Amino acid sequence: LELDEQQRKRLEAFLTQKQKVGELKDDDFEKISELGAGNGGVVFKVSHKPSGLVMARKLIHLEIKPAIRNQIIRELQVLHECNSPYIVGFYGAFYSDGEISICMEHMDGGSLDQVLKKAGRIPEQILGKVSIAVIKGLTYLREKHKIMHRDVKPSNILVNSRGEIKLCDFGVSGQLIDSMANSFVGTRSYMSPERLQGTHYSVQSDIWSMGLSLVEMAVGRYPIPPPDAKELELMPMAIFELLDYIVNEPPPKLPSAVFSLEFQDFVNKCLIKNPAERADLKQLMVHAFIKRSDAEEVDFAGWLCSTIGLN
Amino acid sequence: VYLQEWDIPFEQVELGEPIGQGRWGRVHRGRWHGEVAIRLLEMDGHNQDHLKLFKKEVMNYRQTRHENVVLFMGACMNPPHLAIITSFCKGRTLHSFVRDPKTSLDINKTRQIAQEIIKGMGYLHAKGIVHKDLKSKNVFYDNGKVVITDFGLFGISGVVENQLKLSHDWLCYLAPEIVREMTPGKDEDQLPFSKAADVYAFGTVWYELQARDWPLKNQAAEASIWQIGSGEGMKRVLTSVSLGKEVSEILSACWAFDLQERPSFSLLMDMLEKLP
Ligand SMILES: Nc1ncnc2c1ncn2[C@@H]1O[C@H](COP(=O)(O)OP(=O)(O)NP(=O)(O)O)[C@@H](O)[C@H]1O
Ligand SMILES: Nc1ncnc2c1ncn2[C@@H]1O[C@H](COP(=O)(O)OP(=O)(O)NP(=O)(O)O)[C@@H](O)[C@H]1O
Ligand SMILES: O=C(c1ccc(F)c(F)c1Nc1ccc(I)cc1F)N1CC(O)([C@@H]2CCCCN2)C1
Ligand SMILES: [Mg+2]
Ligand SMILES: [Mg+2]
Repeated sequence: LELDEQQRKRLEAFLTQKQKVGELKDDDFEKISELGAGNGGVVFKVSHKPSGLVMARKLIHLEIKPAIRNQIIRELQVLHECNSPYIVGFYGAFYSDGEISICMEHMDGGSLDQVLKKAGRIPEQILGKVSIAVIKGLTYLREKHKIMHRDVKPSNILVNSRGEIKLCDFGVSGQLIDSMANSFVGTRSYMSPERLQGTHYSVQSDIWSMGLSLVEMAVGRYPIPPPDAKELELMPMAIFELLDYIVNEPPPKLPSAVFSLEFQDFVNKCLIKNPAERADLKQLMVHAFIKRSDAEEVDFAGWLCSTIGLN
Repeated sequence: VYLQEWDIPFEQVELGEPIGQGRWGRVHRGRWHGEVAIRLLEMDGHNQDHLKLFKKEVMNYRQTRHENVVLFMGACMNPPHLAIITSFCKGRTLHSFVRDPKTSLDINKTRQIAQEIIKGMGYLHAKGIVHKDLKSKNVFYDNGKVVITDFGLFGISGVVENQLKLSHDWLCYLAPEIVREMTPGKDEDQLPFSKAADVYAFGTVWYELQARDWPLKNQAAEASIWQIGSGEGMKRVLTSVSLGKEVSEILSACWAFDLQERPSFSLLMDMLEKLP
């Protein structure tokens, strides 16, 4: 638990507006604009008509035998129990036209990948807070429902003008992972080196993903292969050589001139290739960098809206 | 090809119910009186280079006939719409056949089925046609007889972003040469299929004849790509649960990391002979 009350009074506020919306179905909704699409399905800003609320709808398109389709929806409904200040507000999941839709909180500022592209780089002061948020979300998930995320990267980190950080698209359902999610491979890879060789992995793999994501946001560039010497002061490869790099070469590290030991050491511990020696979540929670940033005073909402232009 | 250019006498052909979709058009059941499989394709490409290759390959398939290879019958092209018509295979796919409880495979039945598949592939190779898509789901088993389908078909350039989506069943049959080249924005037609890649795919179907399952359990495709193209995954499966020495020897030969060390299909016939 260890749930602040500010947080508990905005969780209750959203579960009880949640029962006001009741159930739903497709034509209750109406489009707004293109949030984006990838590795499965398009997500769009939507307004719900029965209950004056703006949501974000994730549609993914799966013609398969209906038996596993209903198994997927019933496994996905467990999102109703998953409610934390660090996990996006979930409302409902339903099948329609053979297109599964997940309705969730709309997050004003989008994904830290989007944030990053406009921001160019993300300062350390603030990456401290997002790091705390991620370990909290991951611990909440591992302790309360006993799952792991399996896909941590900036495009799955969501921010709002109210100043919260929450995680979207974690692997709650096994059937949906095995039946669709596994088959996609992008242009980048955030998978741990022990997942890539197909051994048993744990939430440790998520620790690795988080470390790689923090490097990308800290230096503005996807970190492998490491930037070359001319590119570093200023600040064309196929997918297999990327994966072979991740497995057979040293991991990224933050530049030593710019960030504190505490940050450098935090990421160095997240990025150890052997998951046994990689820090777990208990250990990361009490790390120097965490104790620092947790006790610091940063106004997130202000930085966010002056970064992207909201109010 | 206007379908009357084929040695099969044709009066009329009727579409029946569909029986599965895929990357290359939609496959219907149909009546030539005989049952047939009709694959409907459409040619985005239009640059008459694609249709030139299509015409070459369809007349190359005309010259084929063999009791272990599905009979190619016709192809017509009213561009962009094209159709490929083969004989319909009664019975079950070998994929779903090894996975049946009631099915009784044994050290004999497996060798026999394998020798059937090898004869078919050997013919196709003799006439210089590369399958480019051998897998358990493209082999049909009806009582005694074993028939290979859907061959040569990856060479064409019809309708299929800058991501990838790769089924797991397919990747298990892919040799390391290929999966190393996979990367978003590269089409399937640019991949390095070959006779050696075909015998590697035969390696996977033989493993499936032994173990009635994939050699790699379902997992994220990036994981499969590394494990396949590094050769590591195939080294570890040969370690993990073994079968018999003579059985496993053919498997280690077909999966050989260096493609040039892979046996020919003629040689594989002999290897399957000197077994229990
Ligand atoms: N709940 C949400 N609120 C606001 N924007 C979102 C939300 N979920 C996703 N997005 C954005 O919508 C776009 C596409 O989302 P998505 O379909 O999850 O693919 P992705 O986030 O880009 N990468 P992936 O998670 O691997 O599919 C991205 O720009 C996301 O930042
Ligand atoms: N000659 C045939 N006789 C019987 N069934 C066939 C024949 N040719 C194809 N099929 C089946 O028709 C369906 C269409 O196959 P196909 O479109 O190739 O899908 P797929 O092999 O499972 N995946 P993909 O190769 O990417 O399309 C499959 O169920 C085949 O097994
Ligand atoms: O949408 C998802 C997703 C995957 C697995 C799963 F079990 C889900 F429930 C998923 N959706 C989902 C879950 C919780 C909330 I709160 C909101 C959601 F949209 N994914 C995984 C994803 O991030 C991609 C898919 C595959 C490759 C990389 N990860 C997108
Ligand atoms: Mg997402
Ligand atoms: Mg096929």
